[PDB]
Amino acid sequence: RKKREKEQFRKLFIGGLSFETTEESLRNYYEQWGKLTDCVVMRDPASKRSRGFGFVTFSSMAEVDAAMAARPHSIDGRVVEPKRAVAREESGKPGAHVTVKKLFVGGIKEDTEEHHLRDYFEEYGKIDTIEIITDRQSGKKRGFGFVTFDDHDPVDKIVLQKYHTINGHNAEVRKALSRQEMQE
RNA sequence: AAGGACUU
Repeated sequence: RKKREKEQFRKLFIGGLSFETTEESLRNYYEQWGKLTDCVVMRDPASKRSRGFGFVTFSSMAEVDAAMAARPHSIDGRVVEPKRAVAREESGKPGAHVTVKKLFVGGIKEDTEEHHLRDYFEEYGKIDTIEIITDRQSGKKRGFGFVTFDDHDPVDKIVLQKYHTINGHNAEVRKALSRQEMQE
């Protein structure tokens, strides 16, 4: 059980697969960034036709990071779409598979500043913007903000890490989804 | 296109 939990954080969803792509061609491509412990092309039960996506599982979260740092990836003559895998047990939550560049950061109360967030989050990727939300009339800080990156992957890594302490606060960090996006 | 045992 315990291993399985670990490897969930070492797994990439690979979508946009050529219908020619196999486990072997998938494994050949991703082995350039690490040692794979699993690799699967998901297929229709009846037809065995590729569902156009799969998973690869690496030996560490570092090897995942190295693979994602080397996008774009093309395999069997297609640029594919690699994404950190959402666990099956959370893949029915609203918004779970929605890919965004914006992060919601809550639980930061009144003392937390832009620079706190810039600081804490800059190590994860390139930040475009940072907004701390304040009341419209009173300008009282409402205790949350948003960080937008230039790429969705930082956001995926951040949220998957789950626990974050920011300016002495246990923050709630999630994707910042629109109402539309929340219907996915 | 979001997980293999659709493997009683």
